[PDB]
Amino acid sequence: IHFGNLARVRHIITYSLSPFEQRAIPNIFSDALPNVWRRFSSQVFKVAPPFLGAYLLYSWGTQEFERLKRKNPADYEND
Amino acid sequence: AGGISHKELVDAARQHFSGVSFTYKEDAVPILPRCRFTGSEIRARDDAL
Repeated sequence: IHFGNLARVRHIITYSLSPFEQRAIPNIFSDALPNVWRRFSSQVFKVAPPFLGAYLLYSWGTQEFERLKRKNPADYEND
Repeated sequence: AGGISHKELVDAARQHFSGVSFTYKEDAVPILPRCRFTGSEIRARDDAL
């Protein structure tokens, strides 16, 4: 059991329609996509940053490592 | 309905239910615009009931 002992709720009316009287994926453009953007927008700056900051560290350390393999002529201008 | 003569009744009507119609539109029983049914729900919650 679990439905009916949940919480004290008063004065709230809700209206909904049978799934067959409405659209499965309504307002894809006018409503849908805009919010998809809204949301993307909202987070982009909390998420992306540290990810990009890692990418650098990756690229840097990754190449710096390669650089340590190549030879430095300044070791042989001595013979 | 009861102990009444259709006659004596139909007459009383003729007498107090006069006002005859001139045009045809007065004899026109207007048809009503259809009401559309919709599978849905309304929930009025009050746990205090």
